Amino acid sequence: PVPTYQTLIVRPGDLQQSVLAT
Amino acid sequence: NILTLADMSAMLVKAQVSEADVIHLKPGQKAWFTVLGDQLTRYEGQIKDVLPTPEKVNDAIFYYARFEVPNPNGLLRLDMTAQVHIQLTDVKNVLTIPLSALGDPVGDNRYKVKLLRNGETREREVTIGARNDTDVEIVKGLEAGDEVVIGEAKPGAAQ
Amino acid sequence: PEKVNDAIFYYARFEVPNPNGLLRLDMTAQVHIQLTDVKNVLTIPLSALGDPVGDNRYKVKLLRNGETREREVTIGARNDTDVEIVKGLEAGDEVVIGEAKPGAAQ
Amino acid sequence: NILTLADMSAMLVKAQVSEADVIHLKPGQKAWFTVLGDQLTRYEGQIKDVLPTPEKVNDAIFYYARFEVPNPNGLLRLDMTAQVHIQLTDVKNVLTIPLSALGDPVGDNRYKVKLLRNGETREREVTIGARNDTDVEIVKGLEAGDEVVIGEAKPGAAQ
Amino acid sequence: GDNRYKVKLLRNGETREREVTIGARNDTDVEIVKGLEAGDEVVIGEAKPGAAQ
Amino acid sequence: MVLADIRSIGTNTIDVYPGKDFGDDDPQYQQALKYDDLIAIQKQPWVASATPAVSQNLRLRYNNVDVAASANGVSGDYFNVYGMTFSEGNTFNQEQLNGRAQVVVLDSNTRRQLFPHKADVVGEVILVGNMPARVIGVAEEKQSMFGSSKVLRVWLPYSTMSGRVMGQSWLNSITVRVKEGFDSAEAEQQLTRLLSLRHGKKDFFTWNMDGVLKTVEKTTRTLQLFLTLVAVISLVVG
Amino acid sequence: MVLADIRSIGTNTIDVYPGKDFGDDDPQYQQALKYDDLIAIQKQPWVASATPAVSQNLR
Amino acid sequence: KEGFDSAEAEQQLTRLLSLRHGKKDFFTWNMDGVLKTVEKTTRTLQLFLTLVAVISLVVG
Repeated sequence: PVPTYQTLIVRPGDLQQSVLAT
Repeated sequence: NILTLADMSAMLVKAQVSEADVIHLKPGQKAWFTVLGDQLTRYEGQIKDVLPTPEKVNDAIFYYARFEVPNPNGLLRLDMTAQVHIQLTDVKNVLTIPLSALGDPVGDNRYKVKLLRNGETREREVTIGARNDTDVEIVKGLEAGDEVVIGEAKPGAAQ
Repeated sequence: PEKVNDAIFYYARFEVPNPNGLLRLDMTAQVHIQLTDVKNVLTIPLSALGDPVGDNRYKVKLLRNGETREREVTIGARNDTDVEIVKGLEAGDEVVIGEAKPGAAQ
Repeated sequence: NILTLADMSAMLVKAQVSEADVIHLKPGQKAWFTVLGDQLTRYEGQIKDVLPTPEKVNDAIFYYARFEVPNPNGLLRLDMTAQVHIQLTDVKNVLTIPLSALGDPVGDNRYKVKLLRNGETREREVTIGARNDTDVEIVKGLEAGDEVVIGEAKPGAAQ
Repeated sequence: GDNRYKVKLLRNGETREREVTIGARNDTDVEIVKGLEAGDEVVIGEAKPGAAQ
Repeated sequence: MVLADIRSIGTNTIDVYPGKDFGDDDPQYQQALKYDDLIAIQKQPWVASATPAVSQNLRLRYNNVDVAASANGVSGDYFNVYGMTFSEGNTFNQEQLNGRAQVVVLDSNTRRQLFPHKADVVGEVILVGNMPARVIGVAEEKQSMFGSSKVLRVWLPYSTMSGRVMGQSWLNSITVRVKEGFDSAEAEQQLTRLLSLRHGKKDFFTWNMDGVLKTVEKTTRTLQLFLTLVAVISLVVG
Repeated sequence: MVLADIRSIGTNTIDVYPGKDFGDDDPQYQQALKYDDLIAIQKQPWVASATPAVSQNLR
Repeated sequence: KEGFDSAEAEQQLTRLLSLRHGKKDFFTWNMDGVLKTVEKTTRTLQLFLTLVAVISLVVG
């Protein structure tokens, strides 16, 4: 059984909160 | 009613934001939108204001908002559907955790498994305040550049 | 009152101050109203109840004999946790809240 | 309302094209239609104009368009159902790819294996937006006269 | 729903379809005007195009 | 294998119902069923958890493709407790269950229609009914059941569906899972009394799962009894 | 026993579903079904029978 | 009737209703074939059970 794991490289990101609307 | 008239020199949009978010949305905040029929052709402009009087569709109240998009070339028919992005804030120089692999004990405490250089995944408790539609702005407990096992994570699990 | 199909409803009003221009019209608002204490009386756990007819209210309890016996009781007040009981049960009585059987010794 | 009148010598049509495609539909484009009751008896004419005011049927907004078909013989009863083929475009001197052969990587990319003059087949990514029931229009992505493997397409694999 | 293939039998004993135009859809049988010759056998049951019987 | 298919729905479930039973209309159409009701309903200690359920088919406009589809306001434990596999993405956090994000789950087949391209799903937005919805997860069916001929189906947090595109307090049903390994027979009547309480009338109408579970268990083990016993007897005869 | 219980249904049903499938609403709500159709529907020789089916609650 | 297969004719009826109505709509669920497969299933169970039994008896 492969211990393979999906993964990512975290970085000092910038907020993109805004939402949406019809 | 003999005949109606309308001025199409500029188009107004009725952006019906949900009542839950109306408390924010300060005037003059920049926003953009796009029609379904042209797929990708961005339009953008300042938000103008918020209509004082709500109207509802059975459940859930909704409040309108307006722009003032220019209309060159005679495009954009009346009552065309238009997806609308309104801008909240852009705090920067700070990490945000993807929600796909979050661990949330107590609903306050927040464990999170991450892969190490050893190839050993290991979790850490973290505090987080801000939350996003897609992620959550982590404030403490994890370094940037850290590998983070977004898929099928378990603590202490070397790969 | 103005009904919404089932169940009649009645309004009540406040007068909240509105600094800073907040609170849009017809906004949804969850509302807590304070009722009142009804102390100095026993209140039965909801699970414990025997409720015949929907009017009658038998309550099996344990006796000093170790034998259970029901007593019909009057109960008006109700709570999410319990219900107030003015009558039909003496204080200090044990109450067979679990797997109760009338007339049965434990 | 004592009575009503109508000039039955030219039958205008209300072709309710969907809002998704209203952005196109340039005036003077040639179009044709047919009725359910006569199966195969094509009528045709120039498109005339587009109505500014939409009328929805619950979901999905729609926009009308009108022709001007001649009406001899006294046929064509009022409010008859009519299937409508509105000419979308008349692109020409341009290649199109048969649907069976094309590959569609990513969700935008389109690999297309072709025979080479070398006799060794090679795929090429092709940009295609326009498409038909039988084909997808390829304005660009493949050099003309290249043979293409309609079945069992294999990049890098000579026939 | 526009096109109308119709497998039939040839003198060869091999079946072959022909696309046909048909107007009337009379309740018992449709009225074919074109695409098939008279006197032709028609494989009404378990038909297969291009198939010898 | 077969039990795992059966116990795949765990222990237990008391879906809340109106009217009388499955065939009812108007009394069933009306629903005196606040989702708030769940609060005290969840208050009972023996309960491990209990979750709301609701669903609405609605037209879905998108770019060019424009078709109605069924949708399902549900708990985030849904695909989890059902164990339904994901074509892509994940379910959702309870935080974002409270977050009212325009996140949503769709049929793979729905993507087959929407996306000839097979474009990536996540981050994309498609209106449901009217409200825009940023799609993320999509889940493969865990059953074959090809004879079902399944049509378009969609999944939402119930808080979003029932909330900001419905607003009704009265969801179609509420799953109710007991803890303790507790028997299906008991307390369901106590919950019945509970609905005889918090509502003034006989309106529980619920169905239940250790009843059918335990009985099919006894059935299968009984088959084991017949088979293994006659086998072993024959072998002793050998 | 079990097979006779199952095949007891007339061999085993092809009920008309004028909509899409069991989960459908409005397209299923609209129904162009016609009992008249049953005429030519019954015309096929293999069809030993085909029968009308409809129902509703009422006070 | 006829002992005729459910798999057949339903497609004939498919185009049939696709004709008598102008559009496909009947969307009916298949008959008998489910009976067919469950019959194969049960008889299959008969096969397993009876065969292993008889084999064991031969071993006897």
